[PDB]
Amino acid sequence: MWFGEFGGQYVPETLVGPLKELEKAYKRFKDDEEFNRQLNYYLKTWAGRPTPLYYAKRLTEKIGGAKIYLKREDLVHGGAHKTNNAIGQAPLAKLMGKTRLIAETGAGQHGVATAMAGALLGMKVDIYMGAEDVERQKMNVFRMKLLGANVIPVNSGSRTAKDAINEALRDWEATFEYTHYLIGSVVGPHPYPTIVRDFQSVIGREAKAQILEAEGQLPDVIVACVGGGSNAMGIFYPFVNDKKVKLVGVEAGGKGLESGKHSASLNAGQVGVLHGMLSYFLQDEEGQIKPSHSIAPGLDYPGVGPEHAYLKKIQRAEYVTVTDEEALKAFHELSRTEGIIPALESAHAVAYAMKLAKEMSRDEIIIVNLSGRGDKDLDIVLK
Amino acid sequence: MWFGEFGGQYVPETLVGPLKELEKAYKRFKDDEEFNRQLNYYLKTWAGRPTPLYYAKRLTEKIGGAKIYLKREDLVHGGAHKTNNAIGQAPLAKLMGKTRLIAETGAGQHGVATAMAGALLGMKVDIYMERQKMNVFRMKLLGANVIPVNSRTAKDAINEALRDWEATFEYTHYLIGSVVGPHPYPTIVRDFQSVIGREAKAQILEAEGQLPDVIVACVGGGSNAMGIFYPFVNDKKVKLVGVEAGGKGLESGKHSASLNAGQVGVLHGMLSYFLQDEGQIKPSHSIAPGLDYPGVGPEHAYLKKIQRAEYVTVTDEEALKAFHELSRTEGIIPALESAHAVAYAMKLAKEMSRDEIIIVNLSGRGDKDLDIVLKA
Ligand SMILES: CC/C=C(/N=C/c1c(COP(=O)(O)O)cnc(C)c1O)C(=O)O
Ligand code: NA
Ligand code: NA
Ligand code: NA
Repeated sequence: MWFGEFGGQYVPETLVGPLKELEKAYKRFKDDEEFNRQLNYYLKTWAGRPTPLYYAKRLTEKIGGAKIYLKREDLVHGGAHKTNNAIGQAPLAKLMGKTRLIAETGAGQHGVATAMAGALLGMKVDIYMGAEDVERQKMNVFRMKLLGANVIPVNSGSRTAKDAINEALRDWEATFEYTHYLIGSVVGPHPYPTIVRDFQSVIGREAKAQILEAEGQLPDVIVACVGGGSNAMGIFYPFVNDKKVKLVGVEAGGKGLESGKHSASLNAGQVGVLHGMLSYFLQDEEGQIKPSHSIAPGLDYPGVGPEHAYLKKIQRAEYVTVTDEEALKAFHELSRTEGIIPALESAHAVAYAMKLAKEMSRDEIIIVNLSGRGDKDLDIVLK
Repeated sequence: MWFGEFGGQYVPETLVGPLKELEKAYKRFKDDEEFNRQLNYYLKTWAGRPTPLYYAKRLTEKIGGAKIYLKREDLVHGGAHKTNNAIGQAPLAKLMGKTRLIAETGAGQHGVATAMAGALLGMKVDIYMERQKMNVFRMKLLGANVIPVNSRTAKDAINEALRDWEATFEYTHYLIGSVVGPHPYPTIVRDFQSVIGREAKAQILEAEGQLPDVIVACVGGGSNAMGIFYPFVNDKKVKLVGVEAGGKGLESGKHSASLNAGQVGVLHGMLSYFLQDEGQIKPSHSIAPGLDYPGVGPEHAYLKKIQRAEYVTVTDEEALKAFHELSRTEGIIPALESAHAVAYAMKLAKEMSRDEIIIVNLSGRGDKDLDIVLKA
């Protein structure tokens, strides 16, 4: 439940039972051979795992420092790492006797991923999405619609991802008997931060095996963008006990940290409680939650997962920020240099890795988690 | 050179030298250990091969007949099989001493695939080709120059690229995107797509312990279909079925079913089937932009004539139903081209027994087609 001070289960009493039953079922199935055979079978044949580890040779030699490798989550079915978690939880929900999935989404990749999983398993899917995000993400909304899910626009509060979560939590309170709330990042009340991390850890486990094959040694740094923190935990987690492996999380610096228009919860936020968890949140002078921003819509969440708050506290992971302008510059750089169009979220990690590689030596190694493909962001990059 | 009477090399004398040098370079490098090492390394780490073979269980059980398996080329980097060919040809060109790739594009997936390969290999890329306007900006982002043409039609891309290549062949490779054009292009593209069928054979043997009863693939120019077909051609019991674009109906005249309703003739350096009016080349149509080409590859013309493969058609409407069906039933949004294959596999599956096995080549993902499906 806790990662030092952070985490917990800050929910109305009515959700304590449901959360206890999710925890029981997860403990019962996480190590069950059939559940794992089925999960791995879906990951292989449907999602297309393992994803490759790619050496960005031209980008490395152009910068002239450390080797930059890219963990290719952009090649997962759906175009993002979110699928790994969606197909982990959705069959668990089925085993618990649930017939409906609900979820929040901001960039729409988790919403799409939840819809894909629901379609495959034949479950009802309702996706809560902030009205401002629905207009912003018309295409992923259509993907969700074509996959048989209903997208419910949220007109509460600030009409974005935090508001979608509040509506989903409200729905789940009234529908938990037959509905699973498929949370899409390492956030929410226990056990969700742990469950989502566990279903994303496959990324790090593959990357470890793959870098050992390519180089014979663990990397010097792993770099991942951080919204709520699931792609980063996924690649970080299997290296946590490899002490010499540096872990860097990249948050959205937006228009700048001094601009007040960013999404860097760990960097500039303060401790608070929201959506069932005690963690870092961007909050105003008075004490309520602050409006976040990023050019990358998947980084627009004003909080971060408790496990990252923890890793930051014990100084196991370093957390940095990169701006809209730097992320956009990385999006173009990778596209022309390596022929890979990254998600704007992932471009933040690419951007920081480019800075760090220059400062590092030629025989050192960085793995960048390329969390998704950029197809969804073409209209945004045009601007 | 030929596949039966079909194929060949009917071009101006000025292209005979360039094509001859391409043949020789391809012969030199096709089975070169190092060339294949590079190619396989890029196909693995960059393109994400192998792609999985997926058992569409919900779809299979709903229809109530043969097992439907999908070869997931939708998961290849770029979202389509066209990548397999682009990444095969581009290093060949570089080895030959070229610094520049040119290409045609219909649905933009080849245009993008070429741009992607060119970016990867640090080669200049100029492409000839609104309906797939997301792919047009993808190309720009990838560092390619798009040359819009002024017929102003997609077949005029294949026309314009040849004109350019006549002048620039000393340092320019014309990267053809399907199993079409003068020898050796239909062979080269087929060879580079055959990795699809080599994977599928090993995967279906792993999964079912036997070869499939039918392989179904959509057919535009015919490359994804040749890719999956070719390794099974010598397996007699495996039926091979190509699905052409039926458009608004065969009786409407607005289709791209070259093999089904076209006439034999010469175009773009090859003898094959084309849609013709007076014997003159005729415009095609399909809701699936990748199938919207009046001609077809000579190896399919050959396969049809010897009856090794059967060629059928699926209408725009049928393709649209299959698009929605696969999305809703299996959580896979297929390319509209690929949706023709799914639509035919669904009819065929119904007739067949529960023990029988169909592999559908899912040639692409449908992210490119969302606007088109929206308007419909
Ligand atoms: C809070 C909503 C976040 C979403 N996506 C976040 C995201 C992120 C950031 O999410 P995390 O990995 O959990 O830090 C990174 N990469 C891609 C491709 C993403 O889509 C979504 O709704 O789709
Ligand atoms: Na793969
Ligand atoms: Na955040
Ligand atoms: Na045709």
